[PDB]
Amino acid sequence: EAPTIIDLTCTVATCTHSSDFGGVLTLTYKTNKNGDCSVHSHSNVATLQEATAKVKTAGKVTLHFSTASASPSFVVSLCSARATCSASCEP
Repeated sequence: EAPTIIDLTCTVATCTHSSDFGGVLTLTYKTNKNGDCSVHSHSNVATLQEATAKVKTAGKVTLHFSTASASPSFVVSLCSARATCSASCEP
């Protein structure tokens, strides 16, 4: 069974709105165990690089994304948990 993800929160560390993955985000959470989680975002505004993350009990996952918006906000799932990622980017 998948890790149970609690207190999922997102922080966008750096954001450049470009054609490459100019975005880096950190998901913080609590979990019961190490395991694999799918990560998803269904957004007209950002695209995740990753499909899956190796969740650890240390409680942080780093993901990358691309956006054509200077003000992206997008919901990311980690296993069953969902959190909003939001940022003001730069060109």
